[PDB]
Amino acid sequence: SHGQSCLGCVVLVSVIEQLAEVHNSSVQVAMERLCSYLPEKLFLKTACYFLVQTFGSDIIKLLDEAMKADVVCYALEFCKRQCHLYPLPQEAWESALEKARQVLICSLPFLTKICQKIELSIKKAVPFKDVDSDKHSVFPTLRGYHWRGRDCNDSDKTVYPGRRPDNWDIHQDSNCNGIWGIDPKDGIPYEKKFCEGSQPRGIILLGDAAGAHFHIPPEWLTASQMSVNSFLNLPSALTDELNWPQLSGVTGFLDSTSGIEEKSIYHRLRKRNHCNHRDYQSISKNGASSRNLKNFIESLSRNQASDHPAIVLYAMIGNDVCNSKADTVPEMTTPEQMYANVMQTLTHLNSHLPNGSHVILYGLPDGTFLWDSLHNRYHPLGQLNKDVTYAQFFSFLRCLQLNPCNGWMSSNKTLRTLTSERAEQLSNTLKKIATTETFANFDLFYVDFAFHEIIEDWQKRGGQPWQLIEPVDGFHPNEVASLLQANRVWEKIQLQWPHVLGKENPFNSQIEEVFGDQGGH
Ligand SMILES: CCCCCCCCCCCCCC(=O)OC[C@H](CO)OC(=O)CCCCCCCCCCCCC
Ligand SMILES: *[C@@H]1O[C@H](CO)[C@@H](O)[C@H](O)[C@H]1NC(C)=O
Ligand SMILES: *[C@@H]1O[C@H](CO)[C@@H](O)[C@H](O)[C@H]1NC(C)=O
Ligand SMILES: [Ca+2]
Ligand SMILES: [Ca+2]
Ligand SMILES: [Ca+2]
Repeated sequence: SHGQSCLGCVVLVSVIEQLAEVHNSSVQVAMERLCSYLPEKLFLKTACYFLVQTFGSDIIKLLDEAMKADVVCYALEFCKRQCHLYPLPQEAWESALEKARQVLICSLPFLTKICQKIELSIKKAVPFKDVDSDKHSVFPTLRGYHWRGRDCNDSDKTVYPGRRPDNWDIHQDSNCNGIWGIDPKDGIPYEKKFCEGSQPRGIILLGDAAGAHFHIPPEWLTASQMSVNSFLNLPSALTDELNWPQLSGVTGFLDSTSGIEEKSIYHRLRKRNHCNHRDYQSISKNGASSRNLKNFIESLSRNQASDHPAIVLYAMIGNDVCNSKADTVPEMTTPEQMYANVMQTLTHLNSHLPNGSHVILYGLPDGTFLWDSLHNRYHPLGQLNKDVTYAQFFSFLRCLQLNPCNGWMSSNKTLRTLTSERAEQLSNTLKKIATTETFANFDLFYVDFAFHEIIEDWQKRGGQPWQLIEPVDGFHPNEVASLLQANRVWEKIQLQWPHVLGKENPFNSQIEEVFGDQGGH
């Protein structure tokens, strides 16, 4: 727990220092300026002012002595001994620390219960706001409709996206796809006329942080461009666990910020058959791996008897080789364990998916890409003064036991190579499972990651490989990379296994004519 506290202190004190530098101001003014940028929502501004009240005068004192954020946070004891973010020799650290010494909430009784209620729903990966308990929400975050189709009736547990339509939806839109009622000419229900025989299916992601599109905007950490507008998305991002599933390559339903034209798998499936409107679920968690998926897979919502079938993407693309343990190789999953873990998941899916479903296993990428692309580039926190490379950033995180992938985010080339060998072996295990293992309620397919193909296509497009990686964590594929990978999966399945995606619905135009945007998302 010291790790996060240390990292959080070092980030905050770094922004304060750089805001002072950028604006040529006192530290007092820089702290007031940061608080002025933060929204009131989620008590962020008030928390900022509380911190300034509590620690402001000590921060002023130490930053005035020209100590950097890492030293300050040890001195204030947010960090406990020594992890260097900024380049400074050991001798200079011992100097500064002796001089520093020389120079120098859910316990609220009315919050405890709601805090536990929120921690629980997050741990179970189910929406906190869900009156009828069908796991679909009217609220966007806290596992709400950013993560799955919005509930059109939160007072009816039999109304939710992906349901087979009750009574062809004559009187209610029971599956939230915006199609319901009867044609006045022939009295035929629109959902019957427009969706019967079209074989609707949902998209379900079983994913990790990359699949849920973990993303810390570098705008939150770069003083030179910071403003009130930088942090408007901070409350919702925090209550989404710093994930942005609504923009992900598999389950995204908002229009891309990036400016590439590639669309999510959900968007493509909705476009192929508009009856699939709102039928997405991101069953994804930061840190998810083949080993621990069983701890939250029960949050998936698909009633075997009453729901349309689904396409399920199994996308554990790294945490079976990526971990934060100093001796990192012993915690990497073995091929034999991977086989046992995946078979357990598939056996579980078989008894919880409607017949006619499809499961796609994703291979693991080769992540040596991370070090090679980034190690000599400057991290957002090092860009002002050109003093924190990604190598220094990775080393700092490793010292804090917070590096999310010690095997690849490492200056040790032999270890980077070993990690890639293991990832390939695990991908080959997934491949073999898809080729040889059969289940009653779904068929099973393998698609490799093949980031070399994505990097090549990106290079043809005029891009550089470093532009495919989240700038703040230096680890996850960013929104562009995620959409490029989803496009590759879509095309490959379209070419080899077109039945997985179904046919285009010939009534799509008539659906749009009668129902417009089908209620939106
Ligand atoms: C581009 C494709 C080819 C190369 C890709 C390389 C392999 C990618 C594997 C991603 C697999 C997802 C693993 C995961 O869930 O992540 C898990 C970890 C934790 O277990 O996620 C994290 O928590 C990352 C945290 C890193 C810390 C960064 C600190 C940023 C400063 C904090 C400021 C925030 C203030 C609100
Ligand atoms: C939602 O379902 C309930 C039935 O439990 C019904 O009373 C209510 O009218 C429904 N809402 C809409 C908009 O149909
Ligand atoms: C680099 O990684 C390999 C593989 O784990 C290990 O044997 C070696 O000791 C590491 N080198 C250093 C300098 O730590
Ligand atoms: Ca409902
Ligand atoms: Ca609900
Ligand atoms: Ca409907």
